[PDB]
Amino acid sequence: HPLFKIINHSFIDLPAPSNISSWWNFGSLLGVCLMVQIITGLFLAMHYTSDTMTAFSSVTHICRDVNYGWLIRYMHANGASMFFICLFLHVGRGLYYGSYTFMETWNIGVLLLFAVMATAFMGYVLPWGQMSFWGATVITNLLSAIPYIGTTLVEWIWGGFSVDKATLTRFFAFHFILPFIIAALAIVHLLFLHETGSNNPTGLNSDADKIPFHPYYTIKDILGILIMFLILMTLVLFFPDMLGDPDNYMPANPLNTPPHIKPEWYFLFAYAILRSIPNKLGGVLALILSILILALMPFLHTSKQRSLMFRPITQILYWILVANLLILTWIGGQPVEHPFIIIGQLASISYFSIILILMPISGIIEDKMLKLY
Amino acid sequence: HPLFKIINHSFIDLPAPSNISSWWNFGSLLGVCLMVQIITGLFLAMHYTSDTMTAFSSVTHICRDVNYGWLIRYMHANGASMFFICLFLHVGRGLYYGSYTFMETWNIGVLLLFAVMATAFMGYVLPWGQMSFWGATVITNLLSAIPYIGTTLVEWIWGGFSVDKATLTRFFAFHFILPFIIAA
Amino acid sequence: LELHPPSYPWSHRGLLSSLDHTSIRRGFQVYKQVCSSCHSMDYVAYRHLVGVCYTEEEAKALAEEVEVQDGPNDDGEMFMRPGKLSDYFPKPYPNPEAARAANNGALPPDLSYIVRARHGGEDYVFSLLTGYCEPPTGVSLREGLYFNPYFPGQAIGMAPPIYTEVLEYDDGTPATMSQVAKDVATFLRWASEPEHDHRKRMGLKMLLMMGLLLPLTYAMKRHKWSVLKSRKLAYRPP
Amino acid sequence: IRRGFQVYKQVCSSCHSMDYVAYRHLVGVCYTEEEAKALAEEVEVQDGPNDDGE
Amino acid sequence: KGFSYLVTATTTVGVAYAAKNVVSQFVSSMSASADVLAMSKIEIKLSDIPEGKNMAFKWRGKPLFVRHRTKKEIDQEAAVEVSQLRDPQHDLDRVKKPEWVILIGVCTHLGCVPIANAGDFGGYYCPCHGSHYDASGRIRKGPAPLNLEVPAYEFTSDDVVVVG
Amino acid sequence: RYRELARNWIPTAGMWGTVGAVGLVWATDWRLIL
Amino acid sequence: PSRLYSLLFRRTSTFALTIAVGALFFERAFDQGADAIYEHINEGKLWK
Amino acid sequence: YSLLFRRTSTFALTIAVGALFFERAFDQGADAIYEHIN
Amino acid sequence: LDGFRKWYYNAAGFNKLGLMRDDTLHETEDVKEAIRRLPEDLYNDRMFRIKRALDLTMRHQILPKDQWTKYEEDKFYLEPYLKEVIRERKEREEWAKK
Amino acid sequence: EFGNLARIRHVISYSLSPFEQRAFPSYFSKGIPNVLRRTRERILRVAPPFVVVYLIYTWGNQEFEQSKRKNPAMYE
Amino acid sequence: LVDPLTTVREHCEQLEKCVKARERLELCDNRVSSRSQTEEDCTEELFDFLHARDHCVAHKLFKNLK
Ligand code: HEC
Ligand code: HEM
Ligand code: HEM
Ligand code: HEM
Repeated sequence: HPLFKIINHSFIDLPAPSNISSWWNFGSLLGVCLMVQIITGLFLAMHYTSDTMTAFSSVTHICRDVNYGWLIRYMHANGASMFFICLFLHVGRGLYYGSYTFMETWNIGVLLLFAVMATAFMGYVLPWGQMSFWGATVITNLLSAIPYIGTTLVEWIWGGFSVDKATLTRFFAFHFILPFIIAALAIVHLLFLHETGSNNPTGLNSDADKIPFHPYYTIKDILGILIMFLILMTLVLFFPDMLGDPDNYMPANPLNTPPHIKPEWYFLFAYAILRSIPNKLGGVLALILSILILALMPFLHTSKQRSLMFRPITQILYWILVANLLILTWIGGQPVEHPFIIIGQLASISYFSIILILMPISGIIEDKMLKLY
Repeated sequence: HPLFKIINHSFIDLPAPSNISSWWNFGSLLGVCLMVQIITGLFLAMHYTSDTMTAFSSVTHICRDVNYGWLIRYMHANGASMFFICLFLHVGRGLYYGSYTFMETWNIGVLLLFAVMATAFMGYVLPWGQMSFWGATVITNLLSAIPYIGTTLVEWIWGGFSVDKATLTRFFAFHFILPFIIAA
Repeated sequence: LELHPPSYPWSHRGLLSSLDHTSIRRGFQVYKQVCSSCHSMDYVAYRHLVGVCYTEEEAKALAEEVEVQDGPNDDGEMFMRPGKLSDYFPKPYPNPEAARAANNGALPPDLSYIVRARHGGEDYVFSLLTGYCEPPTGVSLREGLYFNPYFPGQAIGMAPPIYTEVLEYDDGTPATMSQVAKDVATFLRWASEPEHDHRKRMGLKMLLMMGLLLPLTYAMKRHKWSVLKSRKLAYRPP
Repeated sequence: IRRGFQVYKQVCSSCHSMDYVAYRHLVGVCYTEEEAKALAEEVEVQDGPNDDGE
Repeated sequence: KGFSYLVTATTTVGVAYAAKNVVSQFVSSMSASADVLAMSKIEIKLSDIPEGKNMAFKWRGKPLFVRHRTKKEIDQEAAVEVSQLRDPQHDLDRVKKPEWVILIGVCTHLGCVPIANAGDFGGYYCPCHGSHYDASGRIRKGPAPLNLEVPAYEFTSDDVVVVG
Repeated sequence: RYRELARNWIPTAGMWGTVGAVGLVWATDWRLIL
Repeated sequence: PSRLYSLLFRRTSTFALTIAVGALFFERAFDQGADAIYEHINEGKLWK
Repeated sequence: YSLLFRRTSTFALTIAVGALFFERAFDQGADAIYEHIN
Repeated sequence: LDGFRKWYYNAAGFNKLGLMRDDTLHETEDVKEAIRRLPEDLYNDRMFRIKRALDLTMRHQILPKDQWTKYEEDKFYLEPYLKEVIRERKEREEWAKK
Repeated sequence: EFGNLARIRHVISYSLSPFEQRAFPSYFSKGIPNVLRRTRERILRVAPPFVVVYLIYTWGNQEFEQSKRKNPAMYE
Repeated sequence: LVDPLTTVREHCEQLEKCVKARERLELCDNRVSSRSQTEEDCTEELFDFLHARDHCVAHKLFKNLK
């Protein structure tokens, strides 16, 4: 059977490495999260109305009178947060174990990451709260950076002089349509990978030890799905407002602006970098590079060993990178004042210097220690 | 190259019969029409509001105030009509030339035909005119025919006692989401 | 720079601690008799109460208590009907400007989601309503202002609305300023999340189901994976 | 079209409603910018955002 | 051979024209629609703002800030000299009448509402990133790139300022 | 040997850029640029 | 017990049948039990 | 053929340039025809 | 420097899982070539070593200490061959530039 | 696919049926020692960056507070 | 009608830690008042005292209240 040929081969008998840890669960979790988001998003779309006239209320109605509608809305919000948690851990697995040498898979990945960030940004604009409106204006105006092409482009997205209904409705359309493009790009992501097979934490050729996927990494993915569902629900049913922001529960006032404005947690590392660079344009570029530096990552691998299991100096540099990523996430939250700014400036300098300079030099030193260089 | 191999395998080096007439064009036309519909539908979705107070007003705003919005709206409507013309001629080609012996292809086809008819029905409900509302009630009522669970099903779909805003909004969501399932 | 309201041991705070639902009853009475003159609980309708702290017929009573005029009339441009169960709570100062006019140009924010919209709302609310202390030296609030250490800027247009024994609780629980601030904070909380109780029940069922299902799925995984985890490899070059 | 707009303006406007047509749409079709501006200034509208005026 | 190639070049040319027209339509569609465009309408009453008060009008969506200035703001604003002024603009060239200061109302630092009379220089302040604007709306401290834009206000009279 | 290879394409490469550029200005309908 | 395996698990369909029946009853018990537990947990703070 | 039909690169240039002018020309002629009809 | 080396060795850990330096070289085009040229024995041995490592990782376990590789014992089986692959590779490259 | 993945020789591989082996043999018996064995081998590479993140975070907070602290000489 | 809060604030102030704080603030108050040309206010000083008092009240107010 043509389909079953595709199925069994791809989902049941896919020779997989026998020794991949729980981190390799995370990408499958991302796919599940995508489906969960789509399903919850569809059940938000049967009652939401893009009109700036009824948006806030539409959402209120969603969390007040729509049957179990509060459940689906907070599942959607905390599932976006769970999506970004699993995305960050997936990218960290790819950075740590040398999986970026699968270059086409890595590039389709960073395209997926850009698409997911754009989808989450427009989705956060969608409830039309105080925080959504000022957040949209703010980094939309970020686009106003480009000197000749930027200004017009901004109002083009804004569809007018300033974000207003024109934006909300087109942001609803784009936020609806992009997760299906994300699903298609994820299918391309899976294809570009099966051509090469998954990597293992030792970083070695695992062709001598491969097992089926149906009984070994399926029940493992089911267990990971169950644990991820435990964390999501316990972040919806018990702590539903933990990851959100209180000022989004006020209606969008163009005349007032929330005093303390901040992007959601996931977009902060970038926020910090942007704020750090004095020049507006510089910030925008660095911000982009922040995400793009990853794509650049497969050309910076100067070691003869694929994984970091046997590479302790680059392990130390990797955990310092995770450390100042957490620092940049914290700084974004902090307001503009001493000494948060300096940390932000250093943390950004250290982030770019560790990824660009320190890891290939450390890999050269590690190759010299094993009498290889 | 594993992405270019499938594209080559399905569109460039695919061995096709040399003597197929113009009728074999029609299915490719359907695919083009699908895209066209999706593209026009996306540019209707940036200004349409699925609220019963504002749906007709949003459609008139598309036709009167959006730059070339009348063009995209009437392209969407007449592209749905062109989709059904090409669909009927595709099915007639399949019936005439004995192409139904490809049984799996034929069954996936009739599933696609059911999905396209449901998509066009809910899309015609979407502008919330006089004809859309009475048409919706009529076919939704069709379901009530079901011997035992009919009433419930109708009310479910309507989302209430009678088609009203509850329907319009869920019909907008379903009409948005089904052409991607049609593409798959 | 703002005073950060402390943590109060709110009853509903407990993981499985539902809202009192007895207190709320009192709190609303507080909103109806005091807070409804300036603030608008736009997203809470009389019907909402049924099932929480007022029974169907009982709610009907309250609904009728107020009057609601709808414009659509055969010839008239309105018809006044005592509120029905469906009617939403009556907002005063129809236009915000009305409110500004009389509130020193300060819009009483809808207290529908105030607790959710204010950082540490439940606490803030309690603190603000009870934080009306003496202004310090050097402070010069503008005309029509009052001093509350918590409110952003410490200059809230709202005058202190809860004077001890401001209103009498029908239940008879002494109407001390605090007892009133705690009740209205519980109520506003309920308002901002009418499903608080239902959810926590779902969370309890979720914890019980995950405590049942996680070791069993772990046992199935460790069954299927035992085979390999016991595999013994041996190299036997000829 | 200009003559037919006059007809509505005078005879059929008092009872029928041309809601989806605004003074802006006429510019470049039947009237100039100043003629349509004078035509629009011929019919008062309600805004009601006054401090108290509603 | 040339002829056949010529034929397609011609065909391609026509297609380019075809593709060009269509895309423009879609972009323009997404681009400002007539309604959006038809919003430049604006009028304000001067008497509305007492000296030293920031008034909002949200003209063109951007919350319009039609502000008035106090004696200090009206007079000291010029004392900024030029080097002292972060930007190269002139305080009064920003206002036909010093007391009445009219500005868009969006700090240039990625956009936000300026907080009038709050800040380090006072006169305006961008809570989002700490940009302090003087009463003239000129960025004096912080990361905001340029002074608050001043709209095309028409001082029709001393009691009613109608930008348009 | 590589130099020769580069030389051969330098002009053609410019031609290609020019081709796109001509259409670019046209497509961009930029009056400012060409 | 072998009986269980011999009667309920041996036949795959029975394996499902038992699961099905179990599911039909589990809800009742779990719901009621959790409900009461919850009720007891919040014994006094409720609508009643 | 010896200028725009010998190598793909040459062909591309003429296409871009010609399309650049055909656009305006087409509209211009259409103006006449459209006005002619009306 | 031996101290450093031996120390780094234990730190890397590839020894713990019964794997010599060479066993842990990413399979780039060149490395792959050298691998093929390997006399069959080393190849088969290499394979068991690698397969064994994989199994251990599976259980997140390491070999008994005694079985651990020794900085001194560690032999570089592929090094002699790999150099050739690189040498040949470079020669072809320079000739290309010719 | 399977069969053409790799070439090994003379590597015998013994195994047991799932139902013939206990589910979590010596689970806590050796699991604890192993988990502890593991934590030792990785704690010095992992923990000190997060330790200095904690110090920088606290420092920033306290420093910020002091920064907000009023200069005694202020307005006097 | 004694508002439990009233009583609690009494006990809480009676807490020595809190007592010391109030003193500091009063110094500020008089200092501020005594200082002629100044703008420094005891708000920050007031703020600090409150945090403590409130925390203490937090520990004993809810229960007192019914
Ligand atoms: C008779 C008048 C009046 C009464 C009674 C009143 N308020 Fe208000 N309230 C106002 C006005 C006016 C404002 C606007 C003040 C401002 O925005 O600065 C306001 C604003 C508020 C705010 C906004 C604070 C913020 O964070 O911006 C809260 C919270 C609030 N009131 C709570 C209450 C609570 C809780 C009660 C009773 C349990 C209450 N009010 C009773 C007049 C009143
Ligand atoms: C096609 C599938 C999807 C649909 C139909 C959909 C639909 C919606 C709708 C209607 C809203 C408005 C509800 C509200 O915010 O109050 C919304 C909000 C949101 N969506 Fe989606 N969505 C989809 C996929 C996604 C995905 C994949 C993400 C994550 C990247 C995402 C993230 C969000 C976020 C963060 C919000 C705002 C939550 C909040 O209110 O704070 N959605 N979505
Ligand atoms: C939400 C978007 C994404 C989804 C759904 C996704 C999904 C997957 C899936 C299912 C796999 C199969 C192997 C596994 O899951 O462990 C995988 C592998 C991989 N992904 Fe992603 N991915 C996403 C984004 C990314 C991004 C942004 C990157 C780059 C940082 C990336 C890099 C990789 C790499 C390198 C692999 C191969 C790892 C291996 O199998 O050894 N992916 N992805
Ligand atoms: C995902 C792709 C699609 C989107 C986003 C979409 C979106 C919309 C929207 C917003 C409307 C209401 C405004 C209007 O067009 O008049 C609409 C109407 C309609 N759509 Fe779709 N649509 C899509 C695909 C389709 C397809 C594939 C068909 C054909 C089967 C179809 C048939 C219609 C029809 C007949 C109408 C009513 C046209 C009218 O108002 O006269 N659409 N569509």
